Amino acid sequence: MLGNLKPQAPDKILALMGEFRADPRQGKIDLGVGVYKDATGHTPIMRAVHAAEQRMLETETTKTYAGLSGEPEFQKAMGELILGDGLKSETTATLATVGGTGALRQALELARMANPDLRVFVSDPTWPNHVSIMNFMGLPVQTYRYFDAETRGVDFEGMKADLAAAKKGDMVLLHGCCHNPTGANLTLDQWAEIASILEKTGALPLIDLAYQGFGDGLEEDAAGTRLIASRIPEVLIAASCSKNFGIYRERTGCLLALCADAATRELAQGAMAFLNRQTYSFPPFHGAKIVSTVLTTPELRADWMAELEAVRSGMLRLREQLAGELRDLSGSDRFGFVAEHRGMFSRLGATPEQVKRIKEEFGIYMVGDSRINIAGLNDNTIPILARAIIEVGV
Amino acid sequence: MLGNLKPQAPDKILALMGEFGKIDLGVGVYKDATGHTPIMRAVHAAEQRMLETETTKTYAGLSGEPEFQKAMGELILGDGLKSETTATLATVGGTGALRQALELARMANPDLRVFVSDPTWPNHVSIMNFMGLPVQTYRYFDAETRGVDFEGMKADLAAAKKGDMVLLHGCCHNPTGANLTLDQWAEIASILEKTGALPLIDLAYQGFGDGLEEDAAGTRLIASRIPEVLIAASCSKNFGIYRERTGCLLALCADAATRELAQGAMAFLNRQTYSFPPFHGAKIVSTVLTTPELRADWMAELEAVRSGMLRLREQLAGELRDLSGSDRFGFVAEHRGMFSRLGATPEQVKRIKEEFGIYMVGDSRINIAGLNDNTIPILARAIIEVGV
Ligand SMILES: *Cc1c(COP(=O)(O)O)cnc(C)c1O
Ligand SMILES: *Cc1c(COP(=O)(O)O)cnc(C)c1O
Ligand SMILES: O=C(O)CCc1c[nH]c2ccccc12
Repeated sequence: MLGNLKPQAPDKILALMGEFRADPRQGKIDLGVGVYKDATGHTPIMRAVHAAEQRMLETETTKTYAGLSGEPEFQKAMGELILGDGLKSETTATLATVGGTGALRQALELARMANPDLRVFVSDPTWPNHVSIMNFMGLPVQTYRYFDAETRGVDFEGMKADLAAAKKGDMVLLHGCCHNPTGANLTLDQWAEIASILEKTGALPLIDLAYQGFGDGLEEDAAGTRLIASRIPEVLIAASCSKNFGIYRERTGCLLALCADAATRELAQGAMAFLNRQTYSFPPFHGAKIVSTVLTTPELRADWMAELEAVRSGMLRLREQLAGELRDLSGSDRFGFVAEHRGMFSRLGATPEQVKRIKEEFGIYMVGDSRINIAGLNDNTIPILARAIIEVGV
Repeated sequence: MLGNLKPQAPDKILALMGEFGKIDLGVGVYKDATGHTPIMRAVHAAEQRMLETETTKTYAGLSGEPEFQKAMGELILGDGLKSETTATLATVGGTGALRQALELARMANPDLRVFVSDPTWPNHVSIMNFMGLPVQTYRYFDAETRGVDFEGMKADLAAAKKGDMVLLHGCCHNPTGANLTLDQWAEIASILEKTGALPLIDLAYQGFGDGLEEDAAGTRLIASRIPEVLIAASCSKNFGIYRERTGCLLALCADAATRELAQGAMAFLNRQTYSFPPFHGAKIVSTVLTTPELRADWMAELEAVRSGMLRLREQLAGELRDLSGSDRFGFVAEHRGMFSRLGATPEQVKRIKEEFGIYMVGDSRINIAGLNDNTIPILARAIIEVGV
């Protein structure tokens, strides 16, 4: 029977790394990586994280089945990390998930249950997984302008006109911060306007929060999510702890459902628990316990925030440097956006041909859409990247 | 929008858990003489070692780690593991493996029908209802003798068309505790082959029936007779790592080509659901399985659990016989696993819940592991004090 199965495409990423490894060039560079890499090209386990696992190993007496929708300690900690003082527990339903992706999948499942005719609006461009999941579910997908290929900034006017078309019950997917892949973000004033479009159209906002703490800071990066949560009655949030906690493989994330009233909240919480049960039953405990241990233990929370801020500042200095080199090499403003972008990714706005030229002539590898990982840069590589950009005519 | 959410029905077995002489005899978790679900020694040492060796938590394999896949396949199929034609998928618990299994099947056959045993693990029909898959049942539990109604089972299975899926429990049947013998398995293999049905084996209690290798005997028999089979495995119980959520789906194919399709579709299936599978539990399992010292101690501890329970069923059966002078409750000592269907009527079952405090599933499913020398006489007394 399994022969009638249709060939599904490879993960792609593996093929990407495949070409890189084959390259016999001594000084090749890889900015295609999608994970954080330190000065030595490694993805370190955060000190706080290693301390939490250690504590856990001494206090966990059993591994019996735990909470179906997650553990309270975790749900509360996450809700406070994201919403802060604005967390209206009475109207907030929480669901521990298998990573941010799990949260996203469940969010789409929940909304489709409440409304079969759900349509989704995604930015142009957006994380590829978004479109695939939705395509897999058979959900109708619509696009809204976002990346201005010329200024490498946000085409706000276009985004606005396109969102205006959304109607009652449609789902508008927004990245809370550090827009993957572009790196271009909305200002608090732009979020406020978007809020007005959402109130007007009656569309449900789904906020993908996977990089809180990699932009301007933990509180700063949650500003937009909070502005929306304050003005829009029903809001869906898909948080990930993969990056900001550096526990990618642990598969830790959560779906937050902000409801207009308690009755609805209980209806949402029940529906969410139902979703986990029918998919894989209980969610993975380990990562969720590393997270709640860090957030509840002052000593650990302090060292975690300290380390993350180190990461954030490191990447920022790197952006400033790259942009600086580019200013010397071109004698113009043009590449100033590199220092304006936030997150660990940035779209150079180079064409596929230019991307190919760079690889063949400079041995530098990046995603085909010219997306680069800032963390991959360094005092030695920046000079090379900068020169390449100018040389290929970007 | 969310206000249109239709209220969904809860999981009865876990419901009692919340509602809970207050003797717990429900949830299928193992418990020691002092009502505790301890962490296994080897598992604890595995975590300790992992804490020292792991230097990164970056994204890993989408279909699970190669070490985990190999070890698991060998644990289940032993020397019948033909990796060239076997695809493996690391999942979120055995439940995730079942779901993924149903998704893959339907993907390869939109007009798929699933046969389940009467009765079976409630979660089975639950998930299938959600997915909208046609569920049919085959006779299994012989209400009177508490054994298997084999003649009824064979008759119903023979009615399966090809392209249909048959859900069989590899061992330790939940909720009955009634299991097929190897000879009966060969019979089932005959039917499956003639009907062209795909067997989906739910293997959640390997090591709780008669032993690690013995409990897999049935699964291995089918793996050798049928060219294409799916096996949904769970590490929750036999490794005691319930909350880590770890198991795997094994897809056995007739050729390498089909195998590549399945593997591809399995990985794609993980990617669209939650991306990468949980690492921690998978790692504990592989570390244990590949570390001779660790596997040795794990087996020993699992043998202790298995023997202790058999010892308990024997004590209970004895008291039941010496409390009525009849071989009626003999089925108790015959059943395998941590469950056993007493065959008690719902009135009686619900009755004993309050004045007594003994919580057992509404269908008279009792977790033998909850019993103990102190509780046994009280339970036996209760059974006689009530109706049956
Ligand atoms: C990284 C990322 C995620 C995280 O996925 P996980 O399942 O947590 O690993 C989710 N959304 C976006 C846009 C991301 O960039
Ligand atoms: C325990 C069990 C499973 C799997 O449980 P997971 O917690 O998802 O590993 C599947 N089927 C049966 C019959 C079980 O008892
Ligand atoms: O009691 C059992 O059947 C095993 C534990 C159990 C109860 N409900 C469940 C739902 C999903 C996964 C495991 C379980």
